[PDB]
Amino acid sequence: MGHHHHHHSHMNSQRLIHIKTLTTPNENALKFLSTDGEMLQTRGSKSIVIKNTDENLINHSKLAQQIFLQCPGVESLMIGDDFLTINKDRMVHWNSIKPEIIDLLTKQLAYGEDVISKE
Repeated sequence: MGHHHHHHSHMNSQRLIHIKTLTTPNENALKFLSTDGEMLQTRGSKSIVIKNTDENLINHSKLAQQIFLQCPGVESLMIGDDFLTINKDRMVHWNSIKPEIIDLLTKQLAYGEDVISKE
């Protein structure tokens, strides 16, 4: 008996985290996957769909609050392990949505290693 296992966070000299975004066969959904240093949600969790109507889920994720605030066209999110699937209305284009969300993802991964204080 003696739980002594521990893990420490990253104190780096790299103030930017490269964020990947892959195109899907879907028309209003786009996949943003973290590939550089940090990731959104720890592996072994579920893909949580955060809706603009389901405010309790938004309140859990400061990132979600920033996405719905700065990108008003976003209908819902899906928080995967490594990725985040942004769903928007077809009137609003990714020209405005993507660069803002790349920035917000880099900020979030600089504050905390997990996107959401786990449910």
